[PDB]
Amino acid sequence: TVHYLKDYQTPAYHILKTDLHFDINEPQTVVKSRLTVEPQRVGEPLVLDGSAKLLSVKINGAAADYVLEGETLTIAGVPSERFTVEVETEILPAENKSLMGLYASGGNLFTQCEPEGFRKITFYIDRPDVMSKFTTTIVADKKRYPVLLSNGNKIDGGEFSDGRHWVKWEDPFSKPSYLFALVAGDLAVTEDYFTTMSGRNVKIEFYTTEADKPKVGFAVESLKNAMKWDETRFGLEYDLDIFMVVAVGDFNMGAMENKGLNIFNTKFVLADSRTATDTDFEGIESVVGHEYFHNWTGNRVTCRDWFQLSLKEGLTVFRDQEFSGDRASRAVRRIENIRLLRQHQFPEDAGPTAHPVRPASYEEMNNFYTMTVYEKGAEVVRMYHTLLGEEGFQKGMKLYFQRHDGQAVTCDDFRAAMADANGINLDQFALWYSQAGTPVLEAEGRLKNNIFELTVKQTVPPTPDMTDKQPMMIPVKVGLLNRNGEAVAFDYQGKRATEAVLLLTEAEQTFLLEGVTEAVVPSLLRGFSAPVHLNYPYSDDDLLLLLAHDSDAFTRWEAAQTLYRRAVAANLATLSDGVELPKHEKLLAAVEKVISDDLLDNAFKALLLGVPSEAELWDGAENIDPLRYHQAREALLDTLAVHFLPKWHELNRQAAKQENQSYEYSPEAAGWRTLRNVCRAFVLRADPAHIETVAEKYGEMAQNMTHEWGILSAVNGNESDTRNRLLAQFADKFSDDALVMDKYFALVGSSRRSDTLQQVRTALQHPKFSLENPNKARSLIGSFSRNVPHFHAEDGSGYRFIADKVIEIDRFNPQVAARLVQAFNLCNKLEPHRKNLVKQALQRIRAQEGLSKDVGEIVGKILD
Ligand SMILES: [Zn+2]
Repeated sequence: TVHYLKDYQTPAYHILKTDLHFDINEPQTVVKSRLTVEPQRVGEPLVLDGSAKLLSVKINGAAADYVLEGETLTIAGVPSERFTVEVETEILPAENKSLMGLYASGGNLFTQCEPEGFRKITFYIDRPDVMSKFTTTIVADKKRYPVLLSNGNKIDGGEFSDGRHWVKWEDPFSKPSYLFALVAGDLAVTEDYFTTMSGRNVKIEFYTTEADKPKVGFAVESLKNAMKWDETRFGLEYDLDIFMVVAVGDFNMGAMENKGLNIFNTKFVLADSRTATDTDFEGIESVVGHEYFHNWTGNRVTCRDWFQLSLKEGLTVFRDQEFSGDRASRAVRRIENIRLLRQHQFPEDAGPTAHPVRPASYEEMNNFYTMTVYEKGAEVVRMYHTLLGEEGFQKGMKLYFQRHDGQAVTCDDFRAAMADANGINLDQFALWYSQAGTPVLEAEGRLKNNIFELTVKQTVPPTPDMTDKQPMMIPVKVGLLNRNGEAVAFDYQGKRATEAVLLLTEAEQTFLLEGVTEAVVPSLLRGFSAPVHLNYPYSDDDLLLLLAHDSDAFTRWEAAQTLYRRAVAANLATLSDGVELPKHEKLLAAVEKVISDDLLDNAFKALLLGVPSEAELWDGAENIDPLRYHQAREALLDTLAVHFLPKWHELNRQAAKQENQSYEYSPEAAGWRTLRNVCRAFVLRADPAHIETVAEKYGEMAQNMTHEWGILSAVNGNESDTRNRLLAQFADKFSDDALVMDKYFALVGSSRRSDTLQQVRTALQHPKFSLENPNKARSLIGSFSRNVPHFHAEDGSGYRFIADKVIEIDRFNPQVAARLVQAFNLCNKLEPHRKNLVKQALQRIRAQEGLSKDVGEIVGKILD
């Protein structure tokens, strides 16, 4: 079974009111629904999705005539006018290892419903264009489950004489079933509040374990920031007087925006400086913001169908990005998002699972919570902002809400709202949603006369879903530098400025930048104005100039990225020839300039000193030997490490001074620590023996987790026994903190040491490891699958190990398994020896009886 966007049809039935009663016992939970159903197409059979154990079904208080086959319950004889359906289901939440539906975690109960987990609770029209008003009653043992939560306002509750108690929750906003949530547990609460701009207090409650409560303060501060920001930046106010956040350690996603009752992975909720890195704090601030931003972009306006996922995800990611950039370090953060997209989304678009931002089909919708839908989705939203500017973007947002508040709509609708509010034609912009693959821009420039003439071609490769790719609407932001690197003004079109957005809409166009009175090197795709590959013929000196003198963060960073890539290309050549490594004189000059430049933002400096990953390096290659790319990248890194050894120590010391013993999170102190950790990595590459000095002063240096993490990352590939000793000590020190234990397993899995496979196999049996925990599985096994020299070992050991775990995990958590199996996505592009072994691994996975639809869809994309 495949679902096709072209087959969309409005539902035959609407659900007006959904009344739910939960009776929680050991081990069984019994769910009783009362659905108020309104016929849209009278006389059609009523079709309900559901997979929980079915105990009874009634239409109007009388047992229904029905058939249940697979996960579809059908009632043929339904009234022609409003009627009720009552379903009784029974759940065993402690047996739910999929972490979808109602499930146990740490002795408490939690739900995850998006996209299709609610049908695992009760039989329902489980699709997002069906919106209903939910009221939830919950009965449970008071001592075991003192905390009983669902969406909305708590309107009643009481006690029973037998030790049980109940609550009743009313969510007055119509919602799709994927936004339902329930929590039952023995949990601690942290209370705070926000007062909206119209003067309404909103009580804030974060629920955690009793032990995790001291780590929740930063998330609370982040939420309040997010709430104020949505008001100041978007004019958006919260709509209830209560907002709850519940942390859970067993969770497949990062977090979930269920109305007024968000449920979060602990990793995006808990921090203190002793146990969490600066990046962890940054993540909490983004995701806390993200989920709150969904209250409007996803909840108040939702998705007509799951093909439209990016309507809420692309828009909400853009929102969280803008929130984080407005907080601090806009340019550095933009670069980080760009780097992420290029390192993870670009390979997706170049591979067998590539898809449009709005897919035309899917077998399993869990497989589409993807870098493309989220991050490329955000780049697509950002292009509206680039084309329209802030005021125009905000006009679009206002009309979007005016038109669609209370509706389940499509990407077309958001486009139309942006188009209409600004009096502009964005018909061609629709191809950003329907065409997969990364566009390639072929660029050439000429200064003839006083005119700089930039010619630009575009194509987009076929992808497995679609061969035909038409020209797209691509904004190219540009500037021009003279031979001393300063800004050169130009005319276009009628305006005299130092920067312009060139709107490419045709297969090929020439842009005339007129009135140019000096020799120029152009700066192109400024701010990463469109998510594309751009090829302009730059010389090494052109790149050095851009890197030294350009006013744009992205274009400066891109020039360094290009220099590193050419260096690695030059290493690949000499290593293939069996000759000495290249000298890299110009690159080393450029890097010296960066190390020694004190006008550079610390965190921006750190990015400029980062070398593109192996996947970036083999982008566009065939017959890839991943170990040859690894060796070449490693060589470059070691050359940089050794060449500038005493200068890495010096930068390290300069950063230490400037951090000034300010160990708590702040974006300012974080910038210096980021730089410090880059220097640490280089130092330990050049002088592995420095590990014993580090070990001797470890306590002294371990002033927060950013430092411990940065030290341990720096020494992680070191073949000294001291590296194993430091890891063991870390595990012992933080044995009681599950989120720090995640870091430990990530270090185990990610190590470039020769013995990583056997240490990973030992780690499977560590008392703190749990295969059934998504954070643990990803930390250990996920990191191994990404560990280039080990995953792609020539003997196939890495492929067999990962396939073994995809098989084993898929027996309880298809979502974790389907993500993990994508480590094999490079298959077709590998050299023949490895390719053969990968295809064997995937065939073996395919041969498993009972293989999930999730993993089967991916394997089929890679294999067939
Ligand atoms: Zn989201």
